[PDB]
Amino acid sequence: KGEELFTGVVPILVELDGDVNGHKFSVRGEGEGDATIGKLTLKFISTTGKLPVPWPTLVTTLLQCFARYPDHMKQHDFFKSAMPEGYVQERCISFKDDGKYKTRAVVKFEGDTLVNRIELKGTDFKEDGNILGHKLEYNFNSENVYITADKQKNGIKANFTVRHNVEDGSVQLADHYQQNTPIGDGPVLLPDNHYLSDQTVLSKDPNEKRDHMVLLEFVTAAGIT
Repeated sequence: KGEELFTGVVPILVELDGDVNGHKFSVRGEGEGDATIGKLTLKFISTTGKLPVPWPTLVTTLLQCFARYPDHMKQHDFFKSAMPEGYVQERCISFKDDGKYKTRAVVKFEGDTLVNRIELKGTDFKEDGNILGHKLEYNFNSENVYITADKQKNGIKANFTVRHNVEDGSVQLADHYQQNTPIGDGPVLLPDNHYLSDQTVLSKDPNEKRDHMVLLEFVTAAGIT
């Protein structure tokens, strides 16, 4: 029945308030989600000017409820089962040989709009590292998000590592530890182990004067037969 909220195109609003090593920034995003084909289209604007961190490092933070779950694993879709009341999504993102992001997001409906409101705190970053030094290429390498149930705590956990291309040819690892917990009290679907296959593409809007990121995502659940 949370499923029923995603049978069509859903408008999306994203708000991120960030602080990395004391550098404050704000991001606003809007777009739409179409879970029938696992498709997300989003455009994000910096409302505080040039970001202190590379746009690619924020992609995972900025709506896995829009993943396409094949009919045969629809009883494993925690994200939609927590709707409309929503879920809290928390991560620690550990950048190898560098600092960490800690994020807490509330994802829930407000009327017909799905709203993702995020707080991000970054600490322990090197002033001349790949992140604060803006050494990461504007691109993305997609792979699988591995999901497991956390029954004790009535939610899920996810783990994955993002490989960020560095301008000098090296790779900057970002170790993601993720937890999701429902906001409502009613029962939710808790999954068997599976994964989300991601396809992520970053672009620019040639008509946009503000610092910004255009994001296109295709997400499909897999791994259960």
